[PDB]
Amino acid sequence: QAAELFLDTVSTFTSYELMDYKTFVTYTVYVSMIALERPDLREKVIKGAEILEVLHSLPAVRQYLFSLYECRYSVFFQSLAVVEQEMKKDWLFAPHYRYYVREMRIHAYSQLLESYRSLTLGYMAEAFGVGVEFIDQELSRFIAAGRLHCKIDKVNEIVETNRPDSKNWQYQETIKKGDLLLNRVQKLSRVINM
Amino acid sequence: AEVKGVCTEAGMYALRERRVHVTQEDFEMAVAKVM
Amino acid sequence: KEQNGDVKEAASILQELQVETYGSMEKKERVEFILEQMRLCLAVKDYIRTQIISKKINTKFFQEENTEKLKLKYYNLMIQLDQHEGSYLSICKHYRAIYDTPCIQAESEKWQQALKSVVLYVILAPFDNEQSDLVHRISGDKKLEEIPKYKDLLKLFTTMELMRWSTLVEDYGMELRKGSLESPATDVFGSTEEGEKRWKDLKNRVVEHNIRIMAKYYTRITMKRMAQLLDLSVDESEAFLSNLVVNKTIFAKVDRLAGIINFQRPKDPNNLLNDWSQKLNSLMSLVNKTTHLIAKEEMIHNLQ
Amino acid sequence: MQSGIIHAAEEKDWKTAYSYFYEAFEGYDSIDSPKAITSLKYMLLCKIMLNTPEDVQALVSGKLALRYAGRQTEALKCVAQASKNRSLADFEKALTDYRAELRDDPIISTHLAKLYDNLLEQNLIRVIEPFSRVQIEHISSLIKLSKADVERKLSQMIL
Repeated sequence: QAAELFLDTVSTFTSYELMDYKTFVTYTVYVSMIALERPDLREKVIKGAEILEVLHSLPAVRQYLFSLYECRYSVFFQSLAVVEQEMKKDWLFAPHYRYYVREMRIHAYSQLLESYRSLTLGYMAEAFGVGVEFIDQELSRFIAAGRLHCKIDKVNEIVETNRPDSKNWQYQETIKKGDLLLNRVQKLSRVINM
Repeated sequence: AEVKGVCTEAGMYALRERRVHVTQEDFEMAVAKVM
Repeated sequence: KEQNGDVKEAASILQELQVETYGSMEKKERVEFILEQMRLCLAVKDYIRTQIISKKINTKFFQEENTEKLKLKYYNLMIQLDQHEGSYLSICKHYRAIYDTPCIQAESEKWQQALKSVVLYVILAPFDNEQSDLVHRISGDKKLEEIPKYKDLLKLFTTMELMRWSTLVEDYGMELRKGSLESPATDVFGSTEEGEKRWKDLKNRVVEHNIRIMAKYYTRITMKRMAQLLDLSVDESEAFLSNLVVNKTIFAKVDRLAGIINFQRPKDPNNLLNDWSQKLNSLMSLVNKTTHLIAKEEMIHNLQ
Repeated sequence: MQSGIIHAAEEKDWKTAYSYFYEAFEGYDSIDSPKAITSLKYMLLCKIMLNTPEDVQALVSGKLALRYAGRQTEALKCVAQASKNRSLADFEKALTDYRAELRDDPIISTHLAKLYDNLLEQNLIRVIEPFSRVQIEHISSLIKLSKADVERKLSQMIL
């Protein structure tokens, strides 16, 4: 929703009481990267005239966004490190910088893995500039978390992707949200009945 | 009243050029049309 | 002007006339004027003008007696226009209309040739509901009996089974494209550029029929066999199938790596359970029918 | 006409540019100048760039556009046919035929790149449609392009 509102109000921003247009576009670009899919990102951020002009003014966040978009990897990671530092410094993004970095790393891994049935951990590490052991541990952690649609064969390092139907994801989300709401409903029931 | 008409016609020009935001060009054309 | 050449100016002279509006002029002369317009337009090779002019004739007029030469000329011009365009269904319809002419009906050879053209063009027409209905009616035609071979060709193209183009050519080719001095062979496939095009189109129709039959009968097939049955190499066969798939005439997924083609769409749970429920409904209906038969037989064989 | 040029020279919206070109054509319709032919040319270019090439044939066949048949409108007719066929080879053939007409920088040479990109994407879609598993070398042989280039384009389309 932050990205949705920011993209709606990117061309009509006047609330300088809160923050400058440079910072506004920076936040908009960050939220758009972490929220929007590739087509929406292309249509809105990568081609919006105002966003492009303000990103021409900004030397760093423009590089970050475009590296993510056009798959220049490991430069996406230096960009993510610097943006993480400034996110931690910022009061607004501070208690979400870890989550944002984790989500952006997951997005980059998913983007790299989507268009390939298999991809060696060596190739992954070469693309991301990181070491094979580090990328292996990161990828395994994210797969265990369940946010990447692949598995990794370790005896002969190779990452093999798969395509689980969206019905499984929707069922898991339905169970989770229904459990939250059912716990709330049950709490209300105990509060009222007695 | 003419100023309000200028604003309304600027909106109408933004409509004619199918678009979501009224712009300086729309306001210019609205002033020209109203006066 | 035309006798002096300069056909374009004579054409122009004619289409300056809006003969469809003249009220005093008799209907026969109006139709003759329109046909002359169409003839000179065709000579000028202005097919769009010829078509729009043709749209000014009510075919109902070719029914109130004395309309034989008029209708024959009209339908021959329509055949010429549709041939120069590329259609075959309209050519078949116009040839059938000519066949329905008493003048062609007599002079046996005339209706021989007319019915041969009708059959050939209904075969050449790409498959659809209209073409299927037309071939149904043409096969139902009784006078096909006189012509031995064209009835058999219609039977082969209306049968729900394969047919090799090699044997098709061997059995029929010599007496459709040429030959048959005793019974003149039509010009639908004559040795002229347009006849070559029509022959290639007939080959395409044969391949389309084979692909349709394989699609409806096969759950799965290999290209090495599909090409063999289509009398094409693997490359031409798969290109033809790709053209059909892109046009959405026939669905087929081609696994090139395994050299496989499957005509079955991916299984949908809705479709599977719908088929199961339809089977159950048919089963219930059939048990009701069979118990009614039980009752009938018991009535007949129980009292005495 | 100038507004229709500046729009679609700055890219963004093509429907507004098409409307501007239609109004310019109505104005230039032999009433006050002979530039109706070039206005119609730009109009057809906008219509094809809108990923709606079927409309070009009707646009040129319209009663008012019928009297403008020539090497400037038939070229856009061929380009629209190529776009409908999703055949990059046919598009290249049309360009080779009408080179000077379609490439002497009449404010369309800046859009031939976009035409090439989108038509290449459409041709790849068409060639891969009748397949469940095909060789990239086979796709290259069918679309007349290098294996690495088609691989990169296919990866981009997948993403």
